Amino acid sequence: SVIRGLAAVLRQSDSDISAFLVTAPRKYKVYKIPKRTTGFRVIAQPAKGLKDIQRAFVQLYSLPVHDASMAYMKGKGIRDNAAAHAGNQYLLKADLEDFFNSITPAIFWRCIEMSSAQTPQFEPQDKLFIEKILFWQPIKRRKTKLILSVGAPSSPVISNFCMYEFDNRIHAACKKVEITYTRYADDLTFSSNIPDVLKAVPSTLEVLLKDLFGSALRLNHSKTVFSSKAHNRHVTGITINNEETLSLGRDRKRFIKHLINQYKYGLLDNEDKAYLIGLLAFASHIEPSFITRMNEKYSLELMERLRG
Amino acid sequence: TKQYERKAKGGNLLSAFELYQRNVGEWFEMCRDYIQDGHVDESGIFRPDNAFYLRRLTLKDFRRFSLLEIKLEEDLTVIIGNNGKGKTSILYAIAKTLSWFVANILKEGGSGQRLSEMTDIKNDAEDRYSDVSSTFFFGKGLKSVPIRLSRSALGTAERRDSEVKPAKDLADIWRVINEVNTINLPTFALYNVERSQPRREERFDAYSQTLGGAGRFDHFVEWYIYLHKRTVSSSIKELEQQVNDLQRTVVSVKSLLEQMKFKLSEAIERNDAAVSSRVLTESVQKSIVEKAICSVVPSISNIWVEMITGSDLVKVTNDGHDVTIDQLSDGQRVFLSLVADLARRMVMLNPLLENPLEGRGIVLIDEIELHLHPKWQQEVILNLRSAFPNIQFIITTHSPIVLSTIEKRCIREFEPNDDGDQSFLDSPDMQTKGSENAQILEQVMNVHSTPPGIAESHWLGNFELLLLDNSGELDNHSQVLYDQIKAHFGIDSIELKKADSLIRINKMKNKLNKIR
DNA sequence: TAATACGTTC
RNA sequence: UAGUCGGGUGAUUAGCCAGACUCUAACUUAUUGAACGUAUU
Ligand SMILES: Nc1ncnc2c1ncn2[C@@H]1O[C@H](COP(=O)(O)OP(=O)(O)O)[C@@H](O)[C@H]1O
Ligand SMILES: [Mg+2]
Repeated sequence: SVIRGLAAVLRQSDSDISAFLVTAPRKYKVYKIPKRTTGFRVIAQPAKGLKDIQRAFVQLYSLPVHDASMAYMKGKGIRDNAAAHAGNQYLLKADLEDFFNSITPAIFWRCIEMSSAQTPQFEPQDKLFIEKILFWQPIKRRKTKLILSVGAPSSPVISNFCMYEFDNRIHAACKKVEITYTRYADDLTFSSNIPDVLKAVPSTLEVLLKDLFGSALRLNHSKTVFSSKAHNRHVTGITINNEETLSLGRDRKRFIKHLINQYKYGLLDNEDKAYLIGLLAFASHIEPSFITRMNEKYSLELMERLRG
Repeated sequence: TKQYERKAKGGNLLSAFELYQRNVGEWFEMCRDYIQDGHVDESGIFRPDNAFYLRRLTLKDFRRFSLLEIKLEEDLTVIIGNNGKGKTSILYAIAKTLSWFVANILKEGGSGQRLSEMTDIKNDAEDRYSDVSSTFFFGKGLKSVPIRLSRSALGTAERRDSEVKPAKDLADIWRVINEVNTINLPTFALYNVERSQPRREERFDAYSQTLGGAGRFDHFVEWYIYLHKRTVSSSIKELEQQVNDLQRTVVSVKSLLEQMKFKLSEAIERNDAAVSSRVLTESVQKSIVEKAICSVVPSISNIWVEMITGSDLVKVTNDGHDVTIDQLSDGQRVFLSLVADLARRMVMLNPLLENPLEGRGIVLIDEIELHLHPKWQQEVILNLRSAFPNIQFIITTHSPIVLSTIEKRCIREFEPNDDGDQSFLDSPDMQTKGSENAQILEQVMNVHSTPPGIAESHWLGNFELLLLDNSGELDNHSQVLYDQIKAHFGIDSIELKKADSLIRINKMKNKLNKIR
């Protein structure tokens, strides 16, 4: 059935879809991307044919996603995520380890079985094909280990779905004690105006993760961080200032000003100019008031010339 | 790349170093300045612009600890608790982490030490593995250097990998920059309870046995005598000319010729020696160590080598009296050895500092009061931070006398009822610095000022209760106990004075009651 | 058995 | 006291000026993939 649906969407024969899917878990290109500091990140991206199938799958099958899930959601972004916590004085950030690669076919099917919201039902015969569509085989010789890949188009949707029940439970728990909760992919953020309420959250998380996923999904204890108005609060790279407003942060603002000054004196190359324009667009999205100030500081003409 | 250039120009050390490695003089200079820049404060002490210290430690299913989080002070942290609370376990965890820095400063891709699969995993851990997670700080350019040591129990199917690359990356910066141009290097040392148990010198000998085997008296004495003999009694060309002139003259000048030949050889060696191993003169080294010992060690004001008797003897001025070092207590010897060893390593690793003891580093000391008389317990920590102002000290103690000299912010205490589940260590509620010993015993160490197991400790309480039972008058029973108190503690005892006070007050209270 | 308009986040 | 927040000034990622905050307590991250902003059309 899944095959027939995909074939219809992609205007291909059932046979050619089925044939393609036999080796689909191995049709991933692996490459490295430089980290901002030292080292490289490893990415596994599906082949074109497989990407098309994955997109078709996601189109055909609507999977439930909790409202607290901010990543990969239409109309929700890093701004919305940060804004959810801006009004609260105390902040807790928690992180899940190897988030995508921890999600296995077993977890996926468990989530389908557990799910109370209107989950698609799949025929047993289709289960094998679905696994081949959604999960990558990292070790060529070990056919038994399929995992979600970081760079697949379907992985965001599947990951959000797998966290649906988790999000439901923790959201309910947080609501009772006036904690704001949002999830951006593997990043969990908690904020409150009540002192000491956030101290219990890590323990609650460990129990819940164990209950739902056993040992498959775990907290990164090194990346669990407490913050307050006494210290720097950031959520998904956005600074929350002491006036409870979103900010780019002082250093980023100063850097943009530096680049504007360089542009003013024709010292910025085309690449740096393009970079500056991107930074200003981002600044406009996160902190529009900053753009207003820059316009006042710099000659509207200069800024318009720059945005051309 | 342009991104790395931006971050590097923003002051990020790792990005600057990556640009240096790919390419070049500008980036090198930026890295070198990050490490070497500092200032002299109002007190005349050199302060690095970019400090290096351990910020936080987390222990998961390690030995007794299910999950433990510790925030450390930049200068001094003292960990206190009963036997078996895991104080030594904490220091061992840190020392293993520090071994990864040392290994990689010495050699590219050097391997540090590892957690034991037999002993280090908590015995009743469901998930049969242990983690030691540490975060280090190195100035505002490198606010976080995370390292994790992990080990899975023996015969477990899935092995858990340690994450050590950030340690290696930072250690690589130190190693590579030092190779091109000499820099000052961080000191790492552990002094455990085993300190008490009874080639030419080269800069990176300072890292040899630094995290176990350090601080041994015999090594010091031998070294000190050696330095003395060399420092008893100019250009190479000038020295070469002097040696040549003296050789031509050569019988009474033969001793002088041999001395000058030695000086020439040493000068050539120093000339031939590499930038990565640049070192201060033996005379200077000797002087710094002597000053360190005399500054730090209680009641030693002077130290020197005598050879007048015909054997090489180290002598000290102890409490104003000149004595042989063998006439010191074992407590004082062990402490002298610790300070001498530390000073020796600091001198070797900080050749560019005016005062090499103002170098950076992390030093761990287990049971600092080991073998010390109460008198010297009252002095030991006062000295250490003044002599080594930029070292992060992490120490353990049992001593209330030691705690009386330390601020409460530096203290981390275990709860006495902690069965290993506890999440965070915290400071005591009472201020310890300048406080009475008896108060620290009761308020911080949870011990009565009088031994509860001794009957005589309860006599005053019992005496008071007898007085109150007989409307304040001294009856046959109260008199007997009074006599027992007098007989046991003595006529001039504080206990008898208290009893006398009770009698006087109660007599007067009763008289008032009768005047109804 | 990856893609290239520029930024941001995971 | 120290750290943090950032309005102004500065051929400007620096330095300097002003105001504010303080649960034991941020460490600014990752693309070509996904989402969001901007540009092209
Ligand atoms: N693997 C282990 N599992 C459980 N408890 C352990 C383990 N290893 C050591 N312990 C416990 O740790 C304590 C000793 O830790 P230690 O650091 O020596 O304490 P101290 O503070 O006295 O120096 C004892 O209570 C011992 O029973
Ligand atoms: Mg992109």
